[PDB]
Amino acid sequence: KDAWEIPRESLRLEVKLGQGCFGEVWMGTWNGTTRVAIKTLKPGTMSPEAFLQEAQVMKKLRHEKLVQLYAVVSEEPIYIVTEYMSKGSLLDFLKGETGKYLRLPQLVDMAAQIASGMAYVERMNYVHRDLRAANILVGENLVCKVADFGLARLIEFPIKWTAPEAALYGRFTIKSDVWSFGILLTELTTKGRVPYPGMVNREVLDQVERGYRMPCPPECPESLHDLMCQCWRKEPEERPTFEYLQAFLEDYFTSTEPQYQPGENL
Ligand SMILES: COc1cc(Nc2c(C#N)cnc3cc(OCCCN4CCN(C)CC4)c(OC)cc23)c(Cl)cc1Cl
Repeated sequence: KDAWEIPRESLRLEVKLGQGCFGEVWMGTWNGTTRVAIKTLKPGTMSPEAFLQEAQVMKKLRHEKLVQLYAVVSEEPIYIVTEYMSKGSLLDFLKGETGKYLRLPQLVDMAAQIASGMAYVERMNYVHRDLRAANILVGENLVCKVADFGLARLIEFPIKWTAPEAALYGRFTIKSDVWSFGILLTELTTKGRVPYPGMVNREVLDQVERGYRMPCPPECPESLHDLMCQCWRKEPEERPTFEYLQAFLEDYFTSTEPQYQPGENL
């Protein structure tokens, strides 16, 4: 065991946030001072080793725009402990009561933050492999953080968010994350709508390999849809870096859309 271990007794669960087929997620407190999120093991439901690989990844990654690992407890019951993101997933946020008030300036900034965290992922030679709005967490002041590193891996599957070469041939790279980032941009510009509306998984894969790409979202400026389409280039190496994405989105309203006016929804 390493320096991430803590004593269970210093963890107290309070408020339930969700369950799955491996355990649960609770709000809670740490050493009676610090608000945390705790992720639990339904003890015999899965191999605790592989249940903690999500923490092994989080130990190595540390960035302001990635959700921070706080501690692990490697003896049953088992926990992972992280900072607490007050507004939950970005997906829920966008669909929620606030989502409708968000306009393009806020959505591009959020996407800029996510790109910033992924740019870090990029230069660390990792791939996330599950980038999408459901796996971005939100705090106050519209802070967005990449989360859920379950499938994340040092570089050595829902087709809607996954690049083709990765879904078909298992070729996951930082460039298939770039693809997913392009899909995530349509989640932001639609306030959370599922991609490829009205298409089932098979139709998505068939159409995407046939060159089909989602059209420009209502009120989304074409320059932002260009960006999406660059993220969705057939050739992975011709997709932009997270470094380009971050800088492009940070400067967006001066360098690309200086004449932007708000409309009905964006
Ligand atoms: C601990 O370990 C892990 C925890 C997580 N997941 C979370 C992390 C992290 N990280 C941080 N913060 C979280 C906050 C949540 O909900 C906040 C309250 C919801 N409300 C919506 C309605 N409004 C009005 C009140 C707020 C939440 O809900 C499910 C999950 C969280 C992941 Cl993904 C992986 C690991 Cl290993």
